[PDB]
Amino acid sequence: GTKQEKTALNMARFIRSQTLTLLEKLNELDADEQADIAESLHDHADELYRSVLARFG
Amino acid sequence: GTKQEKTALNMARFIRSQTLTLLEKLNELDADEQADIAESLHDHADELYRSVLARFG
Repeated sequence: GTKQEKTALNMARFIRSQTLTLLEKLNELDADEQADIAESLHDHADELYRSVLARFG
Repeated sequence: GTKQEKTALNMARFIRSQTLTLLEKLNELDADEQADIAESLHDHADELYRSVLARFG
């Protein structure tokens, strides 16, 4: 239903910003492999959020 | 330093469990494309956490 849909969109939005923050922390730490993986994680978090927005936005 | 490293590990652990929860919600909603993407997101969140654990664990 629309409230469950909105929970899921918000959580996708949230997760996308968390992964950006994690990217930033791993770059601040100069942890090169982990940063590269986190950067990919964030790109995928962004893909998920746009797709969830598209359907339930 | 070790406390910054531990912040980053915890946040990776957190993000991994959030993405599993998001996967579960999108499957509960029967939103097939978004679920497939979330499933991939979670696999990547798990890759990040293991790699961060490996380095800073």
